[PDB]
Amino acid sequence: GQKLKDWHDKEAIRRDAQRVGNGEQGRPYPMTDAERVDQAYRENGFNIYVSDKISLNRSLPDIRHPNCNSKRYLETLPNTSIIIPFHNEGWSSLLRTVHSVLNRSPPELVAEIVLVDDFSDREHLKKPLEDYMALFPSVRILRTKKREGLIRTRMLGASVATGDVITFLDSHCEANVNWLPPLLDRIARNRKTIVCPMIDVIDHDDFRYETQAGDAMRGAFDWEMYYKRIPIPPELQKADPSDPFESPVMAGGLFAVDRKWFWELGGYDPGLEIWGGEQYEISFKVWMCGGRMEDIPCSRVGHIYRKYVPYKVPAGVSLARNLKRVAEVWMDEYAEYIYQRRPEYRHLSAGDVAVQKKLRSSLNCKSFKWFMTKIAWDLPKFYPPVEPPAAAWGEIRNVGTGLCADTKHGALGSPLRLEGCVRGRGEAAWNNMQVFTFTWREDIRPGDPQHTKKFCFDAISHTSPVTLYDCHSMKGNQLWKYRKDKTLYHPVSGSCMDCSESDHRIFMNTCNPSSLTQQWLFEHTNSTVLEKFNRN
Ligand SMILES: *[C@@H]1O[C@H](CO)[C@@H](O[C@@H]2O[C@H](CO)[C@@H](O)[C@H](O)[C@H]2NC(C)=O)[C@H](O)[C@H]1NC(C)=O
Ligand SMILES: O=c1ccn([C@@H]2O[C@H](COP(=O)(O)OP(=O)(O)O)[C@@H](O)[C@H]2O)c(=O)[nH]1
Ligand SMILES: CC(=O)N[C@@H]1[C@@H](O)[C@@H](O)[C@@H](CO)O[C@H]1O
Ligand SMILES: *[C@@H]1O[C@H](CO)[C@@H](O)[C@H](O)[C@H]1NC(C)=O
Ligand SMILES: *[C@@H]1O[C@H](CO)[C@@H](O)[C@H](O)[C@H]1NC(C)=O
Ligand SMILES: [Mn+2]
Repeated sequence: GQKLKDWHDKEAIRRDAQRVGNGEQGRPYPMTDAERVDQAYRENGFNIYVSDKISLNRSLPDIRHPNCNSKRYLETLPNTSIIIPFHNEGWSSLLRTVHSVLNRSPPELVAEIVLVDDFSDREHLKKPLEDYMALFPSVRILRTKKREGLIRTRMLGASVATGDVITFLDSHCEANVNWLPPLLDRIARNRKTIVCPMIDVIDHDDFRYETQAGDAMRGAFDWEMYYKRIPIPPELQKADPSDPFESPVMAGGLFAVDRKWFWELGGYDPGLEIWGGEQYEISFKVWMCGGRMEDIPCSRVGHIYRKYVPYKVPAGVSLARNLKRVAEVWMDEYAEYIYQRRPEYRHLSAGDVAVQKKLRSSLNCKSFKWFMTKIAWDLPKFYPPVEPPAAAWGEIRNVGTGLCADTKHGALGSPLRLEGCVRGRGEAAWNNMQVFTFTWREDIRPGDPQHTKKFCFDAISHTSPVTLYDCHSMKGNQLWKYRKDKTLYHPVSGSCMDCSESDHRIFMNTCNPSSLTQQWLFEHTNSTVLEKFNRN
């Protein structure tokens, strides 16, 4: 008995496609001064004024892969308990999340929808929410007795679920067309596989719906434990780009997992606080202890990434203590790589992690070395546990004008001006930043090679100036080369770096070896590194 089935509710797709109105089809909302106010963000970190003006049943673009519409899945699948943790979430944003589930999910595959109130103090989340959800049979509200935080809140929900697999979602998401079956099917085939849908963006301003940059990518992180996304290496890339693909680390709130398998792993470290950490612990657990983690390209859910965090966090809580707890129990020797960047994580009491450590042994999991080597082998490529030395660092002095490269500390995107060399002898009042580093990544960022900033030398046109745009280990507009001719050749622009003898900014122009306004000289260097990525 393994009969397939097409779960595409076509009629729906049609009626949703013929829907009209603001925000419809995922388009940006017609902003007006009335919605641009600073008070429209104060409660959620995202524009609640706009959300209120958008339909709780709005329609979304089907930005799936062309193949996804043609897939079919097991006629019979295990039911799921969709669990949603919330804390002072906005009325319209939360309602929309649920509607999207009640309308885009096959009722039969939905055992129950449990909203879990994490001690919210907002009035609309009390009686009104109750009366509103009462009209919806499958929906159920379960509150906590005190502020637990997202981890414990998700645990409470998971401890009451009755469905075959547990699905977690944030309280400000919008599931797209036919998302649930592809997550359930995959688990029906492999009970120990955790599945994560493609997480799309919902603009915290105009609410347009759209895929994140680079779309389908692999999860990972830097050594300060900030979640990161990196390209799927070619050797791992699947034949059919719409098929499930392994991922090292999950994003965090959007994922499904078999209920038994979940608890078999011990769920989350109850010691984790309000936010952050549970995504790494759960991620290392599935892998190191026999399971697997996969992204289902055919399954997409929108999520509103906050502009800032509104809720308050209890005193005596630190993201650090969480990470440290995870670092001790699963990362082994690699934890030391976290401390080298953040020393305070050494003499920082990570509470009692004895119980968890005991869970790790009772599971017979592999070492963290195994994880990094077989599952996350590409992460060290962009985030090496130890970074290669730099090529050149210090002050960039232009031979032509004799002046030094400077920056009025305009990290938002200010041009790369040119001022008189300070050398650290100048008055620290003229906001002078004449220190730079040609990092191993082949990019140029401000600051000492030990304390660089996440801003790189970004240059578009082979004539445009040079700005400081957010970096990214993707040799493009931030790819530079320092040649024997003392120039900063920009291959992606075919031009070189040139300044103005009329005391202005710096701009791109035709390369000219025998010149001066394009000849620069760093203070310190390591030819051994320069001699590297200089050849084709
Ligand atoms: C928006 O969504 C709500 C809830 O999903 C829709 O109301 C439900 O409609 C279904 C359709 O058969 C009924 O089974 C439910 O009983 C309805 N719920 C309630 C409590 O009335 C609502 O009709 C949708 N509105 C739009 C714009 O289509
Ligand atoms: O103390 C908290 C903080 C957050 N949340 C909820 O947990 C989910 C994930 O948190 P959040 O969205 O703030 O994290 P983010 O996606 O921004 O990283 C959301 O549904 C929140 O409402 C919670 O229940 N308790
Ligand atoms: C969109 C998404 O997955 N957000 C998650 C959030 O829900 C939470 O799990 C956090 C760790 O506390 O990590 C984030 O990446
Ligand atoms: C399906 O969902 C129901 C309702 O939560 C649950 O009782 C049952 O154990 C699940 N599994 C079956 C029998 O399909
Ligand atoms: C780059 O120069 C540094 C000196 O600062 C040296 O330690 C390093 O070995 C050189 N690059 C390599 C790894 O060959
Ligand atoms: Mn969220």
